[PDB]
Amino acid sequence: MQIFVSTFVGLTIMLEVEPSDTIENVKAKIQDKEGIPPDQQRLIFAGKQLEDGRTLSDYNIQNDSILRLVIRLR
Amino acid sequence: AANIAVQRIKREFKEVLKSEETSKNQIKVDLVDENFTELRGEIAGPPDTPYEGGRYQLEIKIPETYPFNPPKVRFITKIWHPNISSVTGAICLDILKDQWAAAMTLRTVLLSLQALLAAAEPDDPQDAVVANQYKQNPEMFKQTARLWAHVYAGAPVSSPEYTKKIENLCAMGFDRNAVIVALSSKSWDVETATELLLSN
Repeated sequence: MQIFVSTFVGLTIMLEVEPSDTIENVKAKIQDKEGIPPDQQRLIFAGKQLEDGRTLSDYNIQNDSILRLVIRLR
Repeated sequence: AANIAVQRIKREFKEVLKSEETSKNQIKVDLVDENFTELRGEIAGPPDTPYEGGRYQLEIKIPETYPFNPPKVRFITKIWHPNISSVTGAICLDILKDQWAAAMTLRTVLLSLQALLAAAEPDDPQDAVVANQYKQNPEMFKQTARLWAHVYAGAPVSSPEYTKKIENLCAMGFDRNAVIVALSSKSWDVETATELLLSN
């Protein structure tokens, strides 16, 4: 299972994940691929911000789902 | 949307991400929001061309009838090239009008657009003004394109003559990009470029 993460303004990556992976697992993967620290990272799925504790299934994040990444200015 | 269209765009989007050409920072694709109907593309200028060192953003719209009609593609980044409009970014390339084939891909379009930069076809022109300068005074086209590559696409510094005349006229109150356009399209004739600029 794969998901898409994007700022929509110049960053777009694809990650390999499982439904049991946590929002923290994802931000770690984002940091590994792009070097953005997870404290810098905001992830949003269908308007609702994502909290690091829940899993992808908690938010019903499926295969090929698109996640918006916001990089907070620091 | 037709499942054939969205499945194919998703697969071709992934393919470009994982491509070797992306790994070598030659092409890339981005989402602009949570759909696959509009994409943003990016191509690196081919080496040994005025576009070298520059990067060119591409607006990419995927029609409802994909894959049986080509994507609609336009340069967002301004560029001086005979087969691309210096004003709108419109593209004249056969695979985007009458020579599209269903087996072509996002990847394939992007590398064809890169090849177009290295191999202009001036008797299938998009920009008559650019294409005539291409044919009549090749070295000026090359230096103008390198200049556009530098100011618009992040390429390294271009000919300093052109930078001079752009300075002289920018001092007279004209907008800097209007001067670039004016000077480029009037073949760096400072007179006729100034006469055109006054009608603004």
